[PDB]
Amino acid sequence: RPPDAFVNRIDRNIPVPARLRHTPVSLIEAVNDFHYAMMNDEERNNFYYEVLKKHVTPETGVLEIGAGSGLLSLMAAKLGAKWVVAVEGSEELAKLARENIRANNMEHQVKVLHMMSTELKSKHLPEPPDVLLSEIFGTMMLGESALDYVVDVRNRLLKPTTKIIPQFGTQYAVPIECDALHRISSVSGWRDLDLKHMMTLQDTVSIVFAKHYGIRMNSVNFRRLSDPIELFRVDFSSSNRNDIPRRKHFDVVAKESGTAHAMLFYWKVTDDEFVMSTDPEDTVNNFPRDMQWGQALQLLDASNGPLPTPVVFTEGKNYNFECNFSGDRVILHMQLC
Amino acid sequence: RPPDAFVNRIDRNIPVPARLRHTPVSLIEAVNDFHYAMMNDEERNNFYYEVLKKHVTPETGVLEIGAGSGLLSLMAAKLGAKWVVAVEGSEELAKLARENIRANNMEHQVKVLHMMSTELKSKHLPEPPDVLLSEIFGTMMLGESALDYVVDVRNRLLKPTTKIIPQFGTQYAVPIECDALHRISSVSGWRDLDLKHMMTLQDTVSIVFAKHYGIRMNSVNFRRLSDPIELFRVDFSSSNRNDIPRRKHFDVVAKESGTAHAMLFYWKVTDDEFVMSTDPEDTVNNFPRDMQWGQALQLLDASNGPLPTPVVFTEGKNYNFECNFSGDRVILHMQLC
Repeated sequence: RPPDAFVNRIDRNIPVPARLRHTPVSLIEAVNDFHYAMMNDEERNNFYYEVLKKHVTPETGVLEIGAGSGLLSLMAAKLGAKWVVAVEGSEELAKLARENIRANNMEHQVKVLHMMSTELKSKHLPEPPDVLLSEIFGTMMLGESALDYVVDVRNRLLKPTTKIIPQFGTQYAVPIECDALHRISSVSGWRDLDLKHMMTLQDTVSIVFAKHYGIRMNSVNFRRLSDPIELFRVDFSSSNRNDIPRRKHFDVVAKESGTAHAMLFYWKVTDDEFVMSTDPEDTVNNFPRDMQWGQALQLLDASNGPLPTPVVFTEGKNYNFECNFSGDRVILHMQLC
Repeated sequence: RPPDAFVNRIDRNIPVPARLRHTPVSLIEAVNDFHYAMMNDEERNNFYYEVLKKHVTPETGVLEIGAGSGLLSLMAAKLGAKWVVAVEGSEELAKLARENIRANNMEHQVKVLHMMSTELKSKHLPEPPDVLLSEIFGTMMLGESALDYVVDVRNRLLKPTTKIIPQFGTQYAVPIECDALHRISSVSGWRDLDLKHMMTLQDTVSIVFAKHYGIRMNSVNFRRLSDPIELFRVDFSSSNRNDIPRRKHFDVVAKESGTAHAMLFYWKVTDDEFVMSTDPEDTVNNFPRDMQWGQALQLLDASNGPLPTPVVFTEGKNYNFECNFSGDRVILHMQLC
């Protein structure tokens, strides 16, 4: 029995069925928090199937990294791949993947290795793969270090003809006015009681996922105040970290007048004609995508005074932003200059 | 400089303004995650003001427990209280409360003590208070142990005439059909790929806050399948734990046919004519309340087989549920019998 069995931290007066009792809590949390939603993102599933269908033949060797519960590897097998190797760092997720493979009678076709992709070596595979497959995107595109993990494998285990799926990713930002967001991230007072001192603590640094506010952008009123800002784009078959500057500057032309409460972040991943987007405009009828990825937000302070200063846009004016990145390019920040 | 200064865990290439730099991260997180939203719940603020206004005179001594950033104590002072003592377990929140008090020139009226209410003694107050004031409710009404903390103070520090605000609280449950929730908490398959094994892990035990799914009940389609179930009610001036049974049974009559995907939990707190409710029907135009409290959900398994079984309601039929509580009555679970 695992040290972290689900039943352990449940009150003894509360019933727990057998199927849950001796399963590690981390697995139950991961599957319930993320995996059902991912598996119900029908557009994500169709995207990967269609891109794979262009490349998988009975002579195709397929490697998936960050395989999780293994759905995309099942797809490669479904399309008739010569062999599939799925790599998953979580021991329990790896076992779960093996169960799904067993359930679909694909044990002869799909093998799961419990290890990080960084530990993977040529000897662990029958031959260099014809296809490298992954879905390791975050709410921020590079949020789960997708570029770093793909680059590491790309440097070591592939061959010149290997197709990397998906090929392209672009990270966007757009300044938005959003009164609902403003009302859970600021305060001025209550009647004659002054609460402005609370604003000293306003976090205009962190990137926060909409989920963490409890908010779904598609279910609140917000206004984009400019055309999208392309923060950076990568080609996963060729880009490296140094293709993204540690600091960039953007000239943002206001198309609307309003208060830029926040920068809204979303992304778009493509391969040939197929597209997987977290732009709210593309997710209005994709509730599972909005729950699993959603969008990210950073509150904006116009200056660096003792209190934050609202970023106010007037239609037709130019606004300069400085975007700073962490060394792994996973974390960024937008500041009005 | 604090060991947990905000600036510490920020990337060195990312700017942090002075107002944030040396503030403990826990304070910034607490204020940003919860306090702005609370302070923008205008109905919560009006509820407390109006109830206080019925009781506070220039001869009224007021004790607030779980005072946080101190808004309700400011209200008591505003209404002209003889004295106000605010008790707050967080050292940084206590300091923040003192700042707000300073900002409104009420230092002569409101004192903040940094300690847990359980450590509070008669000597810490000028005299037993005329009013005990608190807002320590969770998404689950008793989620932050409100009854336990009020009872402890009620047993020790008050006088016979002390008015306890707020007086009444009722916790509700209602079985709901909700397709959006279902699509992020279950799966069956993708085309000819079977994913039913994933259902072995479905968490039909935990109470989960809607925020944690990323979901706002007022922004998805759901159907209540029966009249509300009153799980328990308390009078904070007289109830104790043993007024809530460790196990209760409920006969729930289906008013609609559908799948009871989950039990939805909400509550209502009252004092005389005034009401503070987390029923989504009462929060449609209260976005800050839905973000700070929202509602809670527990997925329902109809049986205890190797896979979960949907709870299916047919209009006009009786459904028996067994509700089990933890010893502190904070955690509960509903099971179809």
